[PDB]
Amino acid sequence: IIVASYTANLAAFLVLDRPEERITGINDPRLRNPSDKFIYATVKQSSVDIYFRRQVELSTMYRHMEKHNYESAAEAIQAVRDNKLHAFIWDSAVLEFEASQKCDLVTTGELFFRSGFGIGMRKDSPWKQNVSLSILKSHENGFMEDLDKTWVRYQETLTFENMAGVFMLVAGGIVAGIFLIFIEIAYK
Amino acid sequence: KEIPRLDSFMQPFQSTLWLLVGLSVHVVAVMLYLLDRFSPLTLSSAMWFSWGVLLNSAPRSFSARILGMVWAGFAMIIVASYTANLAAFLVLDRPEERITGINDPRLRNPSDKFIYATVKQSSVDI
Amino acid sequence: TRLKIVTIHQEPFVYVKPTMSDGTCKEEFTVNGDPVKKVICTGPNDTSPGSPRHTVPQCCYGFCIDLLIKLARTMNFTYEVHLVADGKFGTQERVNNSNKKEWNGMMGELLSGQADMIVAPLTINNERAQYIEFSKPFKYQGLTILVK
Amino acid sequence: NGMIGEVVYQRAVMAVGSLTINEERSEVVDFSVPFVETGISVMVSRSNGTVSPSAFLEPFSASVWVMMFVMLLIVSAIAVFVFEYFSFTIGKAIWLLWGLVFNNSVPVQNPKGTTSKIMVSVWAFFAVIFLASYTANLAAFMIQEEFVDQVTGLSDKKFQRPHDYSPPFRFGTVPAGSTERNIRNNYPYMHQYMTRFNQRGVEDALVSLKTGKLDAFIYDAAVLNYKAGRDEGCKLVTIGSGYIFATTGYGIALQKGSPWKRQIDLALLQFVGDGEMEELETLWLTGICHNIDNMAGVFYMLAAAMALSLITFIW
Ligand SMILES: *[C@@H]1O[C@H](CO)[C@@H](O[C@@H]2O[C@H](CO)[C@@H](O)[C@H](O)[C@H]2NC(C)=O)[C@H](O)[C@H]1NC(C)=O
Ligand SMILES: *[C@@H]1O[C@H](CO)[C@@H](O)[C@H](O)[C@H]1NC(C)=O
Ligand SMILES: *[C@@H]1O[C@H](CO)[C@@H](O)[C@H](O)[C@H]1NC(C)=O
Ligand SMILES: *[C@@H]1O[C@H](CO)[C@@H](O)[C@H](O)[C@H]1NC(C)=O
Repeated sequence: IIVASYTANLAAFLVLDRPEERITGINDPRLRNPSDKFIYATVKQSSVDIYFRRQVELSTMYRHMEKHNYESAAEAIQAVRDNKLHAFIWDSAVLEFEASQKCDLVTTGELFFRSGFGIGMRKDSPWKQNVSLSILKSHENGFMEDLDKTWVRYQETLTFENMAGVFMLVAGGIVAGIFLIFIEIAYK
Repeated sequence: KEIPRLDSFMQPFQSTLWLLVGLSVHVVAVMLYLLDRFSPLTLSSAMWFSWGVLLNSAPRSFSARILGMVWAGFAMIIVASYTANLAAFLVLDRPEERITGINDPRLRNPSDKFIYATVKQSSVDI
Repeated sequence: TRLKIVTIHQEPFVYVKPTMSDGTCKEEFTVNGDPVKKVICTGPNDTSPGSPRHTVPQCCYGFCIDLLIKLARTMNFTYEVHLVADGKFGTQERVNNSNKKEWNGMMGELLSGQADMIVAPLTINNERAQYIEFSKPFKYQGLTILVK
Repeated sequence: NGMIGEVVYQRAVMAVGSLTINEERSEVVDFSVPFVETGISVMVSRSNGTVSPSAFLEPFSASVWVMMFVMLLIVSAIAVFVFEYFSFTIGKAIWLLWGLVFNNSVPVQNPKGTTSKIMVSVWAFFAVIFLASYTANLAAFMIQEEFVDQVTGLSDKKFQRPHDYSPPFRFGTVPAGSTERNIRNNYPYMHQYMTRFNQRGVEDALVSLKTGKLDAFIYDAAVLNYKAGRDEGCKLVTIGSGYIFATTGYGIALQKGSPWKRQIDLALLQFVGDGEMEELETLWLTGICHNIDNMAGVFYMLAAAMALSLITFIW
């Protein structure tokens, strides 16, 4: 009964306590009243900064991230790589490629502000209409598709955590038991 | 949502694997007796030892011990997996069997199954 | 024919590698044998605290470079790939003449005539489209939170 | 015909209702900005995802397995040393050892080797604890909710010819639509396979998916997502989110030269960039729809073990 309780308890340790440890709901006002450990930043002079300044409830996040303005997003990559950050608003597929690079950088599930990325253009130009037609010609075929197959689609809970210290301690106990066997053979 | 309580032991569960184990241990006994006749109360003892391997609680097996150890390890890992998925069946059997609040999109276009009503001429109806 | 293409260092889209021997690009391959089609761009090290002034022609590649290669394959034109001076998008920040907010960055270099086309996945918003025309969005991409 | 016949022939001003965006409609008139990310997708019947793997050794014990056999051979060699120190444990220590691992009623011998008894006791405690950990790891493998797909591409191997696969599948669209023009702009052979499997309407194909008289249905992305969020029993769920598709959107086509167009585009930008479009998406979508026996592969390994025992049996 004791060792069955032990087996079921070892089953019970890996039962999913702490499913998610942050406040990843974007409408949760814990980010509206943050703490010292909530280091969330933005790139300086970003479009997301204009999107936040456009509304009326983004005041505290703006006041926090204006104390945390970054030149490049690679600065944010290095900061959350060194665990200086705690959250960063960024485009989805770029963070997906970074999660394919390094598995510690994990996105969240709430997809907000489904935006569109185009090409910066001038005003009315003959090199705008055929350009948009060539963009649509890229849309109709699988050109963005196989360019996502090149690197975007290309990525780059087992018995392995609970074995290493177990292997070392059991091997040490085996060697110590063999030494005690040498002692007991020397006794007789 | 109150569903009363066989927990899918043999009759709700699919009944192929017990016949598969029976035919498999039959083939085991056939190849053990081909090993017995082509040896490089014995028959009933080898049958009862073939049951005793599965019994989970030994004749001359000079090359048959490999057969016995593979069959025994397979039998214990199969019954361990069966313990695992029966506990998995009885623990994680909590589906969504309610409305989940007033903001249910599934009751915006209901049918004759989700039968909901109210008191005639109530203030909640107003 | 002369199209001064400006860009910012985008980490998955604009890979900026120094030249191998003298202004040259290494013919590296992808994961399926397709060779990487780089281009000659003009980039500095960093901003003004990083490097004082050191801008060299290096090899820019990634996604939008091959997209512009597909454009030049489609339409009959030439181009000129260069980088952006700062490391910012370019917003309507104040100028020191009695608090008058103007534009800078990629928009400040495009409206000055120094740039011709900003091939960059910029977030299309209201006020930037109020002043200049945009293209149709090639990328359909949202926003999310990166955690550890 | 339709709204294109009403706007291009100038009998109507614009179509404020939703509209797909493709090549020739952009050629005849100018759309608005794409206000919603609505590509195309395929509704399928059911993934039939059951939590049972075909293999149980290599996805579970790969790096542990080598050290387990190394320590097994070390303990067996020590038992050989003890049996040769002071009545069948010359080479038969391995069967005794791995039979006392499981304790499946294996009568072996009465051990008088005290060192052998101590090593059997330590290895038996070790066997109990890694058996407990392996049951816990089977529970942990059950903990995640996964689903096995079958068609993972627009260039799928099923799409060549369904004679290769033992179940013949089925897929069709509605006539006189832009979906057929997009498929004909992709593959004529796909239209050749789809023409024999034509059907009437969207909800008719939905009922065909409910009753099981349809396998695949090519349509737009977000409308199928809205129909899947209201699916009874949570069965009709698409695979992916338009990742292997053209990934178009929805726009408002106006006449080429309309002065209202810039105001409409800036109003759409204003509606998107304040959460009001997000409020409309909350009002008109749903996302509550979140995410038993696959045996006989180890029986193929069992048959391979039978073949190897027959190889060793002849000599
Ligand atoms: C960043 O800019 C610095 C400064 O211009 C460059 O440093 C020079 O590098 C060359 C080659 O090693 C040296 O001969 C010079 O003496 C360096 N100058 C100074 C003042 O440090 C550097 O090359 C640039 N970074 C890169 C690698 O592009
Ligand atoms: C578009 O197409 C051709 C080739 O690019 C060019 O000669 C023509 O002047 C262009 N006209 C428009 C509509 O921009
Ligand atoms: C591109 O333009 C030049 C201008 O002289 C013309 O002569 C040539 O035929 C064109 N070539 C292509 C590839 O269209
Ligand atoms: C420029 O603006 C700054 C803002 O602080 C202010 O000092 C002054 O009005 C202007 N010029 C100088 C002297 O910096």
